[PDB]
Amino acid sequence: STIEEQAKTFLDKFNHEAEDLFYQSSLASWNYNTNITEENVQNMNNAGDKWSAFLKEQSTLAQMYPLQEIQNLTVKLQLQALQQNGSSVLSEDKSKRLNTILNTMSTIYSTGKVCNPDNPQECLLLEPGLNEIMANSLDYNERLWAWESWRSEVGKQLRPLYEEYVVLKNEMARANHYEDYGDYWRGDYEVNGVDGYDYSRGQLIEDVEHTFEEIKPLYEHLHAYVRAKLMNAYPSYISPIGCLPAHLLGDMWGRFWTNLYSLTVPFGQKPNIDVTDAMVDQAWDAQRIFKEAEKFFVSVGLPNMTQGFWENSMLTDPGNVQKAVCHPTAWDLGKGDFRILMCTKVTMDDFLTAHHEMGHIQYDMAYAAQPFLLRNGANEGFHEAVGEIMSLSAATPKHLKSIGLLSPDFQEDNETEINFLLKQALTIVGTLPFTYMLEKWRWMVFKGEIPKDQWMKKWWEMKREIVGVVEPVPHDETYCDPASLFHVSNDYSFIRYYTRTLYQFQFQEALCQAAKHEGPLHKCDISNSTEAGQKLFNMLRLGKSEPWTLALENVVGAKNMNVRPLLNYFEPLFTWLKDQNKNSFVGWSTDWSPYA
Amino acid sequence: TNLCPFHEVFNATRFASVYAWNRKRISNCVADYSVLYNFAPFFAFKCYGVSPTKLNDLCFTNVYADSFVIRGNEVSQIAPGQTGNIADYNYKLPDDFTGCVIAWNSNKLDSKVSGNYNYLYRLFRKSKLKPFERDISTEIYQAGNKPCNGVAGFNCYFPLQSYGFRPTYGVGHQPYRVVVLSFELLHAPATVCGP
Ligand SMILES: *[C@@H]1O[C@H](CO[C@@H]2O[C@@H](C)[C@@H](O)[C@@H](O)[C@@H]2O)[C@@H](O[C@@H]2O[C@H](CO)[C@@H](O)[C@H](O)[C@H]2NC(C)=O)[C@H](O)[C@H]1NC(C)=O
Ligand SMILES: *[C@@H]1O[C@H](CO)[C@@H](O[C@@H]2O[C@H](CO)[C@@H](O)[C@H](O)[C@H]2NC(C)=O)[C@H](O)[C@H]1NC(C)=O
Ligand SMILES: *[C@@H]1O[C@H](CO)[C@@H](O)[C@H](O)[C@H]1NC(C)=O
Ligand SMILES: *[C@@H]1O[C@H](CO)[C@@H](O)[C@H](O)[C@H]1NC(C)=O
Ligand SMILES: *[C@@H]1O[C@H](CO)[C@@H](O)[C@H](O)[C@H]1NC(C)=O
Ligand SMILES: [Zn+2]
Repeated sequence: STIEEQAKTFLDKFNHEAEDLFYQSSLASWNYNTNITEENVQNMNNAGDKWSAFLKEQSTLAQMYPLQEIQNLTVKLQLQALQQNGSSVLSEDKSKRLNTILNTMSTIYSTGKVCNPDNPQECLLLEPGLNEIMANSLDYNERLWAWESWRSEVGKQLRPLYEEYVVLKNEMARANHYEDYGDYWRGDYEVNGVDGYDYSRGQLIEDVEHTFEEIKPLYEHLHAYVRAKLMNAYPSYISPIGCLPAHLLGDMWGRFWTNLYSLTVPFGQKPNIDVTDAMVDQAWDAQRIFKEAEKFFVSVGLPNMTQGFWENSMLTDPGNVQKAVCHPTAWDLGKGDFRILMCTKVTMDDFLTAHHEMGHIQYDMAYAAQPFLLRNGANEGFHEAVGEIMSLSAATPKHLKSIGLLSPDFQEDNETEINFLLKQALTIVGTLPFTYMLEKWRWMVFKGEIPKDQWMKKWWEMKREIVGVVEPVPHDETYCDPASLFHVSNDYSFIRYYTRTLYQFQFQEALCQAAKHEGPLHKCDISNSTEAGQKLFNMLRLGKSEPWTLALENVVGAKNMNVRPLLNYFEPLFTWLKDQNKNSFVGWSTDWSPYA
Repeated sequence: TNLCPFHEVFNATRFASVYAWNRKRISNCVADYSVLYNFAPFFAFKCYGVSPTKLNDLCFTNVYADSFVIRGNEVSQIAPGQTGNIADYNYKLPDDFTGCVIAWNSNKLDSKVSGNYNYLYRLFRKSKLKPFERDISTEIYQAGNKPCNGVAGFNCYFPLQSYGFRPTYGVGHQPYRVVVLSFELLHAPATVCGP
């Protein structure tokens, strides 16, 4: 009886108990999120309690099997996931303190509110009040007030909590034999023991930085064009060579520039292709939308939805008294149960979201035959990248023509194609410097390269330098502006949004290559191409069972994340932006600020 | 004269757990195998060494009807020369199996919202089963090199596990009732026939 076969059998027991316990927790969560009551909350927490207690008990028992003694990589992967799910590494006192801090920062972010200077009785939360100002208001002062009030009132509360959060999370990471908590987070991309597919944690920093350099030309021209347009609308507020003020970017942080489209639209005379009207004309409902999405995946060779999908899913708002959490999510409860929760309205926005979420289900169904512990995307960016490329193909005018929502009358001129790519670039491209710069700051703080008395000093040096964005009001070290974003104060890694963005265009270029698409990559639809469906499926069925480098290769033929397909997607806009910025200053100066 | 009691086997209120499968000896009756064409799904109906079309053309010394419940993915294991948890540890057919295997979906009967833990199966055993062997022991399986003392602990597991059937499981995890008709051919009067 070797210590490998004892671990084979320990995983046997674990899987069978876990699928049963995870199912009860997943279904209790489903009943609350679809029928909000005081009772369903009780069951959701009770089942969640027994699932967490089962895992903590199994992490302790899994740590009794020395990982080094196992030749089998599949077994070693499964035990490793069970052992690193152990934060039974700090003392019970610090473990309790860290959770308390995590709950306090979460409560402040979700319940903190600011009140209007005129009327100390009209107050606003982040969602829905402050976000409404940041996405819709064109008034400089109203945007400035909401931006500063959130940071100076809620952010200052979070500053001492984050300082203790950094300390304890670092103690947790060091005792787990990582350099720091940032090193811990980078472990999601680590690969060991497989020659030619290994990947170190330090390598991720170098590959993020190497790929980001190739993004800078496209970003600097997008930044120049956006600044030039914004300067026309705000002549007294924006310098032609300075950074963009942080409160004029479309949301509370400038994570996305989507809401700048109205002021930056290249050719505002043309429409956006919106088939919402045609869908209502032909009397579509949510059933038709998901039937169409199911048809799309069948056309590439993927299986159709299970019978339980149509029975157990919630594809419309139940309305009336029964409330539900309407955030569109795809559920993989296990034991063959796959569901989509979505309060679908008959809109083009929700029609695309259906293809995105059903893409998640296809990934869930494809690796369903793997062991329970390997039923996930190859890394944190894979699952979201798969969902994004489905809405890419379903949105193209070719697909919209074939399914009868866009008549052959509509001719695609080169100007709607530039309007489309500009709108895409505002979301997809504008977030990349933001995402990179934020996670770089967090990585440096955990590594100890930024002392506490220079946190907000370095945060705004890096905002000006990397993102080309300047704070409208000076902030001392009583602020904590990163913590004013959900992912920072709610303890989530952020680099996943950078890597996923690069994966999705790597996937799409490969799938369009298999689909024999001729023309610009942004016009591609992989519908009716079973080679593309087969090429994607070979990665989907892997889950976590193989290194993400190898799973990436089974689609795109390369072992590492690459930025060239992203530039290929946006090349038509890039040539237009360079043309547009002919008589404009490209780049920015870090010393200009709107507060003189 | 008197019809074989196939209703008693197929229409039983509750089937046996596969680890403790049920055997009913059929003898001295007229066999209207035809009446089996009930439980319409008959998700599987596969015969071996014999063909279903006009099964009434035969005469055997004895018939054994084995009945149990498994889940959908494991129905394929009820076949000669198969492998897996069910075929290795619960119910093994011989290589030259002479008979039929009938299985149908009983999700309406054997599933509960709170989970039906009535039906169990054997998860660990020191060795494989011989054909038509049955192990009903509840002795703690020993995985380590240390003795278990009749109680489960580290490297010591209760050998029998539950399916926990719920009605919303996928088809693969839903419960299926299975009947295995074995046909015995010995040197004896062969007293099981019937037109
Ligand atoms: C330990 O794992 C839990 C649960 O992860 C589950 O088990 C995995 C093996 C895999 O099957 C996952 O898909 C499962 O969800 C982690 O808890 C989750 O935490 C995230 C955010 O931190 C939260 O959104 C989820 O709701 C949690 N899961 C559940 C079921 O509620 C937990 O973070 C892990 N702990 C450590 C220290 O890594
Ligand atoms: C690692 O172990 C797994 C089993 O956990 C091996 O995969 C199995 O290999 C056996 C061969 O004895 C087959 O019967 C199974 O069908 C395989 N799959 C599963 C899920 O068990 C795998 O080959 C082993 N790898 C190495 C390098 O030994
Ligand atoms: C929602 O839950 C309540 C009990 O809290 C129940 O009365 C109601 O029927 C449920 N509705 C649905 C659709 O399940
Ligand atoms: C779709 O689902 C049905 C369900 O009965 C199945 O039979 C069929 O093979 C699936 N695929 C297609 C292309 O219809
Ligand atoms: C579209 O094409 C015409 C010529 O066909 C050209 O003059 C025009 O500049 C093009 N538009 C863009 C945005 O390049
Ligand atoms: Zn998604």
